[PDB]
Amino acid sequence: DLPLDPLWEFPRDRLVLGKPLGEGAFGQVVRAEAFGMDPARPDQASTVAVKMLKDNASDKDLADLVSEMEVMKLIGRHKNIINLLGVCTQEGPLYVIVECAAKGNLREFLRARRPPGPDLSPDGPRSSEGPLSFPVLVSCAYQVARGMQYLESRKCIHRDLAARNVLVTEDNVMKIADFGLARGVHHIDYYKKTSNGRLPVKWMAPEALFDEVYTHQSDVWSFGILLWEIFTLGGSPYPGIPVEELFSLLREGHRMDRPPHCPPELYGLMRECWHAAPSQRPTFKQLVEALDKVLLAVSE
Ligand SMILES: *CCC(=O)Nc1cccc(F)c1C(=O)Nc1n[nH]c2ccc(O[C@H](C)c3c(Cl)cncc3Cl)cc12
Repeated sequence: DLPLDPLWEFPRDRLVLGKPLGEGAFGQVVRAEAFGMDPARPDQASTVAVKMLKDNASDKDLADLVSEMEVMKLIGRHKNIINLLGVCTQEGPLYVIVECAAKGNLREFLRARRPPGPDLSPDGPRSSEGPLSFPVLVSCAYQVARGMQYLESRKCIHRDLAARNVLVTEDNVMKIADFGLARGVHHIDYYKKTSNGRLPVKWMAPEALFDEVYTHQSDVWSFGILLWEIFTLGGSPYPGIPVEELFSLLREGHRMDRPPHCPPELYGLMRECWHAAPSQRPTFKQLVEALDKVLLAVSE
């Protein structure tokens, strides 16, 4: 069926499929054990994420997955993205094998690590000290920016950059996921709410939402939303605003308020990312540098 690319091809019998992790518009993701992903260590076990089609995919579903595979091949390797490890295309179902992030997505990461509430009785010397500190939050933002900077350099547009689409490793390294996806930009159900209550329309740049125009600067807009997510510790954007109201508010030029416990430096960058004119928004290179200054100034 598909042609053999020996550079990326990996023997499917060296995979042991484990627990299903979730799914997207096309295909599902399954945790798996891989043996000898590194050819120098043929019997070495590693944990990977395997992308595959659902139980009757159309050929469009297959074409979407193949298209994702080819994007993954060309983009290359970077510390702050989910990297391609190998593929299974011969004699069996199509597998796209990618890096597995131990701690799940950034949204759930932050929400599970919100500071202890006012109802918890003080127990020990760190009763007020939550898992999340400001410099770590800044580092999360900086890493995502560096990852997006890399993707931009490889002429890759994400088109749904959000905390949900950023994954966290065992060492709290941010890795941008699903950057090479066909996302059906000409038939988006703008009112669609996910099973976890997400309204993806709230991450779209105005030119993307209103004009169906995607550039790297539209990703920058989304990054601004992601910044807001980070410093609300996994909050949902435009709180209490349904999609219909979002439409009119965006047309009136409405912007989100400065969230609590968020320094002006970071709300400043959010607002810059939300400039009406895409050219007036910072580039990811500028975002990386701007965030780095803050990160260094607080990393004594
Ligand atoms: C193998 C490590 C692992 O199981 N990690 C993990 C545990 C629990 C929940 C998770 F979401 C993960 C995780 O992030 N798995 C994972 N590793 N690489 C991936 C690449 C894509 C992907 O997609 C699924 C659908 C997904 C996304 Cl994009 C975002 N949030 C959750 C999920 Cl399940 C998941 C992984």
